[PDB]
Amino acid sequence: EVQLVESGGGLVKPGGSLRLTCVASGFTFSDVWLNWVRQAPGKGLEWVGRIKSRTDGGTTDYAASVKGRFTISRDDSKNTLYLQMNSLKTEDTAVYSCTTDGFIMIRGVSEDYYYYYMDVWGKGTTVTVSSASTKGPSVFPLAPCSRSTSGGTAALGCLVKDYFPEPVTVSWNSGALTSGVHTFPAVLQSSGLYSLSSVVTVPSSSLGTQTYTCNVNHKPSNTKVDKRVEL
Amino acid sequence: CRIHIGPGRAFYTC
Amino acid sequence: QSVLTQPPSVSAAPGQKVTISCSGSSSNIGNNYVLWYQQFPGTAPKLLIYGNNKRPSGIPDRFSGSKSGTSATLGITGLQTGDEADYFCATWDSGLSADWVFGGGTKLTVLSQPKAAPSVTLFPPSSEELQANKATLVCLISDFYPGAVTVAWKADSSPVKAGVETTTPSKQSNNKYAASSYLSLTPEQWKSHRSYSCQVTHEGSTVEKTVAPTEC
Repeated sequence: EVQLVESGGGLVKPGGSLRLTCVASGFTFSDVWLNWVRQAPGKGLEWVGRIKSRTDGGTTDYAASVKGRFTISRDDSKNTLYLQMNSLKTEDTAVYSCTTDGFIMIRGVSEDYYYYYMDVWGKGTTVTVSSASTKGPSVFPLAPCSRSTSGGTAALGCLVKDYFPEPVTVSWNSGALTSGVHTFPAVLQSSGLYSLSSVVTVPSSSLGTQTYTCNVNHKPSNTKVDKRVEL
Repeated sequence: CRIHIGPGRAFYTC
Repeated sequence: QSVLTQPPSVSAAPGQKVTISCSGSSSNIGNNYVLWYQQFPGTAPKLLIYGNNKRPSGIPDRFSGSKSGTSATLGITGLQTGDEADYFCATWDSGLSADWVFGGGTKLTVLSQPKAAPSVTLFPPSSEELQANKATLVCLISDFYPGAVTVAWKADSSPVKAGVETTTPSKQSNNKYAASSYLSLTPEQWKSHRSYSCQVTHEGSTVEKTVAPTEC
């Protein structure tokens, strides 16, 4: 395999520390500069820092956002790159990936040109920084403000609120109801707790013909909730 | 000589 | 707040052409060189353009690049269904730390069905949640194509931006898209105003729903 594989991600409290590792296979690791990058939920990629090759001095550069808190090092004998993270902040929550710099060479008559780019990319490891304790969700019914229109369609659902950590799973009518069902990704509230919604769209005439129950499962807290929703 | 186009690299080396 | 700014999405039909722009500052794009990458879901980024306008091995000439001032552009002609992916630009900063910097990415949709406007349902806070001394407005958005929307909230007639979270669109079963947005309020704020609105903009057309405490 020609690859980079990160490990070490997990949940840590603010102020805490965590070390990530990145193991290279299939190429000459000692010849390349390496980067750490990260991507926070709903955000774009941010470079964290680099370490150069031994031949280029082995020095490290860091993004201003992590300077003085994060340290990158490498062990060429083990084909391994490290990111030591200290004084972690909630805003450090992200998927962390390692990459190599590669280059395209263009020969000229008197000078050769080297264009660098991020070449080999790891799949990433998830780091979550939160002070939150495990907590099961509250479940609230979602029903519309006014009566559904005759001949039209109706939407109803469940708001699954204030749980930690991820994930929860939601089914409807014990999994028998799947048509017209969508369960949305979670959002993270100011509180440090997550929320998501799940809905089903049905014919207005279907209302009154059967019951609609959302089944919420939050394994991390060993909580299951069944909530009927009435229109 | 070599010209290096990328971050952190010495621009020209000989 | 990505360092380089790209449009969230672009679309065209098979055989047609598109451009994807990348906007930065003199400290990045202005004085340095731009790369473009292609990325499919669950795959690694693939280099398409380097040095502003050069193509690496194996990249066909229907991909091209230009740089102008503090902006750069990726051009793709003869669109294929297989080109549907995220495209992002990169360069580096001119400071001594020389950060690599990135665009936020652009979702390219290669149109394979008619554009479809979103269905929007705005749910008010439930009596149960109000009894728990909280209040959440839930704007659910579904069956839109291509998969990009923007969401704006209003209390009465005024914009409200605080207490808003919105999810990135996800594919449904019929290959159309859904998204959700939330407005967090105190029970007091909810009772105060005469209405709240969720406005969803898709492909230049806005769909709006409103709820009123004195109607639910």
